[PDB]
Amino acid sequence: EVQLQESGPGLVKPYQSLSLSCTVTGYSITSDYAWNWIRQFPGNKLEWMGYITYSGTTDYNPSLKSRISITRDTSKNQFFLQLNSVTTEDTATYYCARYYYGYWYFDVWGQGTTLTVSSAKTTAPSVYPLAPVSSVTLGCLVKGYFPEPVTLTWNSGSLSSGVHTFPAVLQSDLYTLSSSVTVTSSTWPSQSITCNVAHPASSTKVDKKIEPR
Amino acid sequence: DIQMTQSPAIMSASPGEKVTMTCSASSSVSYMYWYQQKPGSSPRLLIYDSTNLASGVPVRFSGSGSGTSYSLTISRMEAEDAATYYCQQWSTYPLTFGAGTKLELKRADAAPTVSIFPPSSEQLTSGGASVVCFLNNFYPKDINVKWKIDGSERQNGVLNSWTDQDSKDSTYSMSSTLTLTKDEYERHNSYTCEATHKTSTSPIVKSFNR
Repeated sequence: EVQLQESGPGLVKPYQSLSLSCTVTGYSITSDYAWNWIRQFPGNKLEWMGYITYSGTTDYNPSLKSRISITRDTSKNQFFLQLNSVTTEDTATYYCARYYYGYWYFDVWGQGTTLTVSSAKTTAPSVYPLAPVSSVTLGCLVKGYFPEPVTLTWNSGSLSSGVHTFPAVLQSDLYTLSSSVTVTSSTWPSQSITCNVAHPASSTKVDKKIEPR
Repeated sequence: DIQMTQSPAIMSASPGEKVTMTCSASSSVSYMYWYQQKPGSSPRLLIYDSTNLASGVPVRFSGSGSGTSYSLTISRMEAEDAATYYCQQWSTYPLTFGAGTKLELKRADAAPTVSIFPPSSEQLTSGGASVVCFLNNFYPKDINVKWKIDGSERQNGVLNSWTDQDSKDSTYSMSSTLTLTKDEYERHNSYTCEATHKTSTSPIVKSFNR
């Protein structure tokens, strides 16, 4: 089956250019259809950016076709997006999609890739444990990191029930995120419960055990 | 270059109800398209050409409209219909989409399980102090939390975050973090987190003293 996966930088400085790729498997970009580039967020607003057809080029870009360029590498089977003189207004998550012919619709979409345009510097998170309250709900606090995202698992992903990871809130160029996990009173503190945090952008990974302090 | 407005932005419905969302176009469009986007999954085409149902789409969905007004209706709502729906057009175009309508599932009221956390010693050594309050598994996403330090309501320095509706039980959760300086924290004694929700006339109070 056809999958489609995006790639590119997570953070880009203002006025620089942005480059993203879309790799497709299970189908060749030369056979048929036009595999496009679309962007969404933050307020859910969407914008179709352009497409490149199976015959190459024949591409179109919305009227904002002045800083954009979509190209392809038929030997590696992937198309690319080049946006220039990027600004803060360009932070969003990008999706590459395939437009089915005849039936005017997009039938295959990628996983999406988020791009932040900011002069702010990457900052590693401080991970704090939160030892527990009422039938034992424990927590983890990840604060002061930039940019998004961080990955948080409880006990190497083994524990998934009762978990609630709350979305990151930006408080002056820095982010703060948290998570709670509810377990039975008999489980903890005898059975260890550690919080696993990973922040790729600053290459930070830390395991924080919730001790009954 | 038509702008598409989907109203209502969000709505809830219980299984068995008749649902109807709308898509307005700044100027006439010749037949709209509707996509359904289940949380945590690719969008799927639902309706093509204003009324034509795509294959694999349940008969309960219908589409209608003409000119600058288009609507999506679900005769009978099913749990599995909770998702975001987008309208799209291509007539007088560059093609454009709408910002979607989030159809959430209505369910029985549920009060939150509140938990409070003093700041970790590790954090204190750095000179900062955050008090966290978790309010978990409650229905009307609408809840008001209050932070009180020695009786006074602290309204600044708080960050609130809710999770999307829970896949397994149509419930919500939220966290409220009160960040302070170590020295303002130690200059006080009681830290309270108060929740006011539809389920209780009196608020839920969770506190701790240093």
